[PDB]
Amino acid sequence: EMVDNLRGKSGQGYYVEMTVGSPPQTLNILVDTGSSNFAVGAAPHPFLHRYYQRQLSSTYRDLRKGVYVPYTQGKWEGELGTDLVSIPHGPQVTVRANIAAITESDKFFIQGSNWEGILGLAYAEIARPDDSLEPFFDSLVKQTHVPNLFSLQLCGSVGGSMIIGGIDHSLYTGSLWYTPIRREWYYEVIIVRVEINGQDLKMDCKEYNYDKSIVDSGTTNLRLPKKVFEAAVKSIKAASSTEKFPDGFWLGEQLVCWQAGTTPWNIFPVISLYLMGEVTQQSFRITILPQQYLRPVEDVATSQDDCYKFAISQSSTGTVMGAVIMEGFYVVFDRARKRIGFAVSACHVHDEFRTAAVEGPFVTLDMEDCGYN
Ligand SMILES: CCNc1cc(C(=O)N[C@@H](Cc2ccccc2)[C@H](O)CN[C@H]2CCCc3ccccc32)cc(N2CCCCS2(=O)=O)c1
Ligand SMILES: CCNc1cc(C(=O)N[C@@H](Cc2ccccc2)[C@H](O)CN[C@H]2CCCc3ccccc32)cc(N2CCCCS2(=O)=O)c1
Repeated sequence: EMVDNLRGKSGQGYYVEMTVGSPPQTLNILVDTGSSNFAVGAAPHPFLHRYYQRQLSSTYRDLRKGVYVPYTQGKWEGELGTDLVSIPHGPQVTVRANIAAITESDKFFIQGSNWEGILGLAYAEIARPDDSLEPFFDSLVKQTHVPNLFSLQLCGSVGGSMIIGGIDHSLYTGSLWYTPIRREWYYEVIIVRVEINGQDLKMDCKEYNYDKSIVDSGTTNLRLPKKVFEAAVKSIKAASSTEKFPDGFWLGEQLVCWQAGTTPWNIFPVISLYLMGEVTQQSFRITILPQQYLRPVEDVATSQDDCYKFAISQSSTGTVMGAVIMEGFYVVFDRARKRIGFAVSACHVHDEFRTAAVEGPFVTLDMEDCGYN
């Protein structure tokens, strides 16, 4: 009954239904493995259809402390408190958890997204104001008998599943491959190799993880360090050279459009990210199709065409494997064993020539550690 409990709109995140307070107030909550605060709109805002009303909850407790959280995109401030929380289409339990009541925000809420709050699923180490503010999933595990693991199946209006406490085999095919969580703050992992169109980018592998690499359902794009981004774009340009696009496209400042139904998928390369394995100098790869990294932009005005935004962009805060990367994979956040699993999802991307894949093992003769720090 947990399958298909996620909804979303492209580029705007995936959300799950939750209740806060007693009697229960229903809100849609964006699932974010790239942060660690649970926060809900708690005052009127132009883009909020509804919000948490603390005065109506008999079980609300004010912690008498403010909190400020900035993201790559957007920021908010609010008041800390605790209340009862449940997940109607998740585990049938109720927990008392920390909740930030958002009272002011800037470029955070998105017009028409259908969500009113955010569930930070990463570790206490990056919670604000500090790591003494226990994250929701930690509270869930402590207070209920739920196993310390969740999995995400994000599918390319969109949908998907969040499975809490276990792995649902009906949601993937083939083998699950695991990469170590290097440090429990973000879900930090290590990329050891990048290929585009089957060709190694041939960088010192530390470059791929400058200054960290993370798996982040709350960020849309694959975000890459400048040096890696520049090399990736050059390689994608070369592979797709039968067509020439404006510089603005590669920078995410312009859409590219084709007459409806004629998108030339085949001229765009597959991208392989090799992730550190559980054994010394072994790795596996996840392979991404252009259907993932060219993100569709829905707009009735443009609808004689299909139009896309380039969903790979540059970062100065490390590599972010965002939603377009996670799409079509079943991703297991195995907190209990400090590892992340990847398998091909039941909604995996494929056409008649190519398919997304998770493959291994691969061996490297180089003994260098690819972690940047
Ligand atoms: C879904 C909305 N789209 C985007 C969202 C974000 C983004 O910052 N995601 C937040 C969650 C969040 C924030 C605001 C609204 C919804 C969710 C996440 O939490 C970051 N994790 C961590 C990532 C590392 C840095 C960081 C710093 C501080 C907190 C968290 C993080 C980055 C994007 N991109 C930037 C803009 C251009 C496209 S992009 O490249 O996809 C696009
Ligand atoms: C019958 C087609 N079969 C496949 C084709 C490709 C693929 O992208 N081929 C690259 C070279 C390349 C890339 C990566 C690794 C080695 C070589 C070439 O650049 C084709 N360009 C185009 C040339 C014109 C015709 C064409 C037709 C169809 C696709 C691409 C092209 C990948 C496939 N698998 C690789 C392993 C992972 C799953 S997969 O991605 O499905 C299966």
